[PDB]
Amino acid sequence: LLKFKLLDLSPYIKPAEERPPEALKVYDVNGQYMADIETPIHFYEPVRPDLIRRAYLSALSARFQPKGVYEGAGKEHSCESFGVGLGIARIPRYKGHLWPRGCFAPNTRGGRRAHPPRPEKKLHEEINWKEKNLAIRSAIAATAYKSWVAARGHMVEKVPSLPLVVSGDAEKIAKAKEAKKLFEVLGLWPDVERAAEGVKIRAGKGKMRGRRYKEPKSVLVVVSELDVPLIGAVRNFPGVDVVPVSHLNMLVLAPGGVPGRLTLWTATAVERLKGLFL
Amino acid sequence: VRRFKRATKYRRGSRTHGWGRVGQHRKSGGSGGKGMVGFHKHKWSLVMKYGESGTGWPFYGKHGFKQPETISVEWRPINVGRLAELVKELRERGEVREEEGRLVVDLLKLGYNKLLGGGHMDVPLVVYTPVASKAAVEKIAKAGGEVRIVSL
Amino acid sequence: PFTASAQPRKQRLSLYAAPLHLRRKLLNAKLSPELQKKLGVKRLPVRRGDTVLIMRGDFKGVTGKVVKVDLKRVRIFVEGATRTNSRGQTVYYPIHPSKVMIVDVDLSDKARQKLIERRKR
Amino acid sequence: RRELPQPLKRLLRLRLQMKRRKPEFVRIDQWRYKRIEDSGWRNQRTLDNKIRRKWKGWPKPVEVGYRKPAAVRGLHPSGFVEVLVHRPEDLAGLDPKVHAVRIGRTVGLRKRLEIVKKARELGFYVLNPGKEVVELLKKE
Amino acid sequence: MIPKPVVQVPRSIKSGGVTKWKEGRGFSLGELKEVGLNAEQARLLGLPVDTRRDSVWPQNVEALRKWLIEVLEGKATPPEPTLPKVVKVKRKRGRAFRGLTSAGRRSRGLISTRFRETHNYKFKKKAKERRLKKRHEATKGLGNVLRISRIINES
Amino acid sequence: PPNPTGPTNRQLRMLIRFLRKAATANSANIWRAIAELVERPRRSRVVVNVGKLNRVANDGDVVVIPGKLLGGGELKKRVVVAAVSVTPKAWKKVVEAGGEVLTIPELVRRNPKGSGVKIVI
RNA sequence: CGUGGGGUAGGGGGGCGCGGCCGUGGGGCAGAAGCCGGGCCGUGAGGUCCGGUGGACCCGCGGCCGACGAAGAUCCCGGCGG
RNA sequence: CACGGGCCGGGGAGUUCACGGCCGUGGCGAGCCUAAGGGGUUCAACCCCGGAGGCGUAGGGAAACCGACAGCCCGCAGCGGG
RNA sequence: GCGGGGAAAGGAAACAUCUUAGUACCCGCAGGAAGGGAAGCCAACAGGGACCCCCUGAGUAGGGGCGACCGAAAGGGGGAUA
Ligand SMILES: [Mg+2]
Ligand SMILES: [Mg+2]
Ligand SMILES: [Mg+2]
Ligand SMILES: [Mg+2]
Ligand SMILES: [Mg+2]
Ligand SMILES: [Mg+2]
Ligand SMILES: [Mg+2]
Ligand SMILES: [Mg+2]
Ligand SMILES: [Mg+2]
Ligand SMILES: [Mg+2]
Ligand SMILES: [Mg+2]
Ligand SMILES: [Mg+2]
Ligand SMILES: [Mg+2]
Ligand SMILES: [Mg+2]
Ligand SMILES: [Mg+2]
Ligand SMILES: [Mg+2]
Ligand SMILES: [Mg+2]
Ligand SMILES: [Mg+2]
Ligand SMILES: [Mg+2]
Ligand SMILES: [Mg+2]
Ligand SMILES: [Mg+2]
Ligand SMILES: [Mg+2]
Ligand SMILES: [Mg+2]
Ligand SMILES: [Mg+2]
Repeated sequence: LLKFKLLDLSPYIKPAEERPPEALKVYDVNGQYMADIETPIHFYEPVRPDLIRRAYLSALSARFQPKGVYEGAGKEHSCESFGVGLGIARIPRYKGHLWPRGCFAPNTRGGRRAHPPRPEKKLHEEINWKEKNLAIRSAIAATAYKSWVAARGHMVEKVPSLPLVVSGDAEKIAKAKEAKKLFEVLGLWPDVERAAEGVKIRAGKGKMRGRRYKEPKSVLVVVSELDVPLIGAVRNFPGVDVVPVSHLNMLVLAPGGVPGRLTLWTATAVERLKGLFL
Repeated sequence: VRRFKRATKYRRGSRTHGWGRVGQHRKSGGSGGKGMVGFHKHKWSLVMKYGESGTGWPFYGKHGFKQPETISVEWRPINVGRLAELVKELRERGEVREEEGRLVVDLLKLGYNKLLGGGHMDVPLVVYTPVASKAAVEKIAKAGGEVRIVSL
Repeated sequence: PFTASAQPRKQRLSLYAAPLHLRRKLLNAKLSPELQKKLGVKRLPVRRGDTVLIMRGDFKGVTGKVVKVDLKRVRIFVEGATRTNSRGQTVYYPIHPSKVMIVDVDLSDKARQKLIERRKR
Repeated sequence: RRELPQPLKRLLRLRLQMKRRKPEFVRIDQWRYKRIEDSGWRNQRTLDNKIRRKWKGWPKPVEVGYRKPAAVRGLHPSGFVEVLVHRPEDLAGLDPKVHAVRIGRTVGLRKRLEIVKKARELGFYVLNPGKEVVELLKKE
Repeated sequence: MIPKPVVQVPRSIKSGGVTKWKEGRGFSLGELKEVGLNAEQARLLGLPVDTRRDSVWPQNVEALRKWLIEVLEGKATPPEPTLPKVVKVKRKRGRAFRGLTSAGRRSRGLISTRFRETHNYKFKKKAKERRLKKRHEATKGLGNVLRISRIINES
Repeated sequence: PPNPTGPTNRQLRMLIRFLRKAATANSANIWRAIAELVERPRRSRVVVNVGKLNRVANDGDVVVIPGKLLGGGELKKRVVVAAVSVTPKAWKKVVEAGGEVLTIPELVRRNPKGSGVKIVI
């Protein structure tokens, strides 16, 4: 049924890393293995970096705001070309006391910008809904591969397994202090520390515009629903994002347009996933 | 999705930007006028290539009249072969009432208002349609069905 | 009342254009642990007559009385954090209040006690 | 310094000969005008260009005929493969028989001392220890 | 949940017999009469009433009967009555100068034809489209570019 | 024009490599012919409707489609069909007529020489 | 493998640089950018390192976007010559 | 002995939208896509809803009006036989 | 925002009908919005049900040296509802 998804190319092409197992491991809030649950169909999608990049660029581009110059910039002085015969170039010049001073033309100081940004420019790269959801499924499946997650840059040495599923009881944790303990016992804290230490002051004019800090991404926490206490308990950690499962998107699933995000699923979130993005 | 470099990138350092040195990049005179003009004098050779000889018809002139669309039926026909596919799907979901021992479909609730005769009917069918072509009535009747003409 | 905007230009414009009653908030300095248990508050705006310990800079570790506060500059002058000019006069280094710790509080002002009760609560 | 096999040894010597005879590729009249004095090569698309047309007595244009042997292209003159290093941990995975260490220009003196010590212990040829580091280690 | 009236979309000649339903402006007086209400009482219960409509649809009657029972048994809360809740008439200045008297209304075309077909409405509508470059005013001469291109590409 | 680049889909790219390797290993020109049709520009890729199989295939025939099998028309023959991809409606029609739907690598493994296999585009 | 190697207009294919953004990895008061001179690498666009000057920011790699590359326009503005 | 530039620095020219043709890829496929707008959000992002409508599935004719294939041959690839 | 007066340049590769454009501009008069608004309506024998604005119908019908070019309405989906 999914033979066309996981394409077997044996014997002529050597196999890659095996598909994720038919079951997922579930850990309790103390980091102890608890049980197994059936793998949702989403994790069997092939990882498709080309499609994931397209869907990420689409979601990011919907955020950009229109920019432009003032419509009359450099065009409102009283100027005219004074013709030939005066020994000077025939560009427009100030009419009054500043007379010979050049004006209007893009090559003159204080002149108009020839081809400035326009607020009507289409910045949003649109994507079909079906194509966007196929990319989301592809990005979800990448969270189950240590090869993809490590290649994105996460610290995965101490994580017991991937996909990392924790019990639904974790959704009751309300304090950042307790969520910190949960991250440490699941082997996720080293990646949070990578983001905490990796925050830098970025180079260039972005500092002037409120973009002084560039922060790495660490962990995506997926919960069953909105307004569970765990959302507030983890959202203050450096590089951590948290969403309910129905709010999954390409911005959190493939930062940089690159698949494989270190993700902590709750068991209830994995259950709800089976009816979404399909 | 594949991305390609803009042509302006290649044209930096080329003086003419692909417009040549002799016939450079000028204003509307380089197009022989502004807009869709010139087709009877200097672009008449373009009319003769694509249009009717002698009259240049589609480019210039009148032909016939238009029957007013507000008093004309907009037809949405369906072929007999395509209909046979449709009822098969409809039966699987259970949308077909086999009212009289035969499958009964009426085209208007299906969004069509005419029945044409292309294809093959493989089942007996009662079809309620405002209009059916001669071959549609025959092909439906050869399969044990029947066409019933309703009045608009 | 100091902007809520996250834009650095608006944060800085709030700071430089703040009226006098807002500039007082920039005079807050941490109380020493001893004063914190006696008064029950963590911070107070520095006041002339207070005694502060300087924690940063060339005069780090120097304790002295506050002799003058400049709301416009948001700077304070502290006894001991001085030097001499070429003409031999004694001049004061202007110290930012966030770099000192209050070790003795001047409480002769009734109006100041109201601020303490508000923060102790 | 780096020990190369005989096929590459000849190509390295050949590359040195090609370097000595390589023209300095300049635009026409680059020597006359200060405004273009420090310019890179430009292949100007002009009517009367005599460099593009390869007139004898004029400067020579850029062509792929001037490319150096592909097997030694990019090597340091000593024969090594240069690697830019910014911290001591960057020395991992390099082979002193193949690689030479070039320290990043902006690496500060404190970090440069750690890199040079670790690299010299591992046997790497360090291209640019710097004047200050050389004095400090010599003083040591 | 207060029901919404269901009415039939007018069947045009162009449709060829295909019909569909739509949400109506309000319940008809015939439908209200079958549930024992007049226009005033139905409006006091928060129902949209359309005294212009002549048709009576049984599905509308059935929805009204079901919801009225819920309301009269305390299970449903009627919304606010569908009658005016404010009166806001502003003092008028210069009616004659702005063409708002009967003489002005006649010259503007508002006595003989609809507002949408008056010449000043046409002037304002097209001016807005050109200012915003909306719909067909993003391209001048769009029709002729399409016409000539169709001939060339469909020859 | 922007000249043809080949597929960006790595799944398609790996399949094309597979078919070329299978053609070399088994001396089978068919898998080379399939790979060339699969690598066609997207705007001229091969799509085949199940209704076309009625005319071009007999009962029991083994058919390889170097492209997508779409479900249009009706199938009345029992066919073994391999394709790059199959739509759900096409899948249902082929199976319900008693046929079988394979991947191209499945067909190559089953029939390395591609004997009796009919190319349908 | 080629009795392959000139080329204006023009068409086609690949790369360099500049400003920002999304990621990733780093450097910096034991001295960032900039600037003067110099060595090395690349056919080249250019990269990189050294000494001096300077005093706080900047860079590698992958992706994406442009207010993106000047020798010339009796070019514009400023400065300054014979 | 055709015209332009004294010099240096800085600035300085294919842009955006709509519509059409075509190409390179990507999704879905006898179907494809939603528009305005609506609900939620960690609030211009994002998730979900919205199929009105547009294009395609059938053409001919000014219009009334009418309304469609697996039969034979040649034959590239490919497959089979010698 | 409402009423009135009202061009030309340019385009049509000339130009006058035409367009540009009921635009620029001028004169008068309002509000925090204005104007519109409660069927001498639309439809076609089936039915909608005041109005304005948004998406569509649609560059369709239609106007036009039937040239350049100009260009609806009903209907459908919404905001809101008296
Ligand atoms: Mg300006
Ligand atoms: Mg774009
Ligand atoms: Mg900079
Ligand atoms: Mg030309
Ligand atoms: Mg000529
Ligand atoms: Mg010219
Ligand atoms: Mg003629
Ligand atoms: Mg006639
Ligand atoms: Mg010449
Ligand atoms: Mg330096
Ligand atoms: Mg128009
Ligand atoms: Mg050549
Ligand atoms: Mg980059
Ligand atoms: Mg030039
Ligand atoms: Mg000058
Ligand atoms: Mg002089
Ligand atoms: Mg001349
Ligand atoms: Mg001169
Ligand atoms: Mg104009
Ligand atoms: Mg003219
Ligand atoms: Mg004229
Ligand atoms: Mg109002
Ligand atoms: Mg009013
Ligand atoms: Mg008009």
